[PDB]
Amino acid sequence: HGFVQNIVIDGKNYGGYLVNQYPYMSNPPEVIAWSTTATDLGFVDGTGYQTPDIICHRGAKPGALTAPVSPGGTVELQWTPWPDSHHGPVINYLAPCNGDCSTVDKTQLEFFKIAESGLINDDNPPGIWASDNLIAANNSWTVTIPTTIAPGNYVLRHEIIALHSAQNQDGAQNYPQCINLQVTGGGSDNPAGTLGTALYHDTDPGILINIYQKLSSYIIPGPPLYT
Ligand SMILES: *[C@@H]1O[C@H](CO)[C@@H](O)[C@H](O)[C@H]1NC(C)=O
Ligand SMILES: [Cu+2]
Repeated sequence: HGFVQNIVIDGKNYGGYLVNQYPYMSNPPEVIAWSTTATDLGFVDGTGYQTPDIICHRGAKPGALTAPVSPGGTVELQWTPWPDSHHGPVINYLAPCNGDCSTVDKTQLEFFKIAESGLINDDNPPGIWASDNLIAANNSWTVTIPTTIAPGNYVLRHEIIALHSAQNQDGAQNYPQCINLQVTGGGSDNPAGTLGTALYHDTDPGILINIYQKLSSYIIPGPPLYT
């Protein structure tokens, strides 16, 4: 359980969607982060993978603001303290807005995977995962925006999937957090994109899985990494 509290880009903080404050406020502030109704700081499980909730989390609506990123620049997402128990991958996707991200229909967004990190080491099951790298980095994740994609406005869909309950059907916990970016530079790729509702299925091999046993491999869920 947790959420993104802050985003660091080009030497300043863009405050996150503080899901334990702003939903209680009813004239809340404009941010680059999408609003959600996930006030339990919880997740979308496999029962919601083919619902709109999977795209940018429960009840999500676009952020009003968009942050510019330098070419091949970094976006650092800072989480609330991530529990060690919530082992799993950290996955990052972009979807083009083809216009102002604040007015996009989230149900039409077509994501391409720009980064993935999974099972890092399994010397002591359940092992050390991307989520443990995030904890070791004091609960932050650095995303590098590719230089090879067409610049424009994009949604960054940044996600932890916790697998501590994933041996049961619909036990995997997805924590997607979306922010609006203005990608800059000289690139031209328009990568093949996947609808939010086709990212994950509740029987995927990296989703329905017992992490407590020795694992020989881990198949990071979602569509193929773009390079
Ligand atoms: C996180 O930062 C705090 C001090 O701000 C430190 O006490 C903690 O040990 C840090 N680093 C890691 C790897 O957890
Ligand atoms: Cu939790």
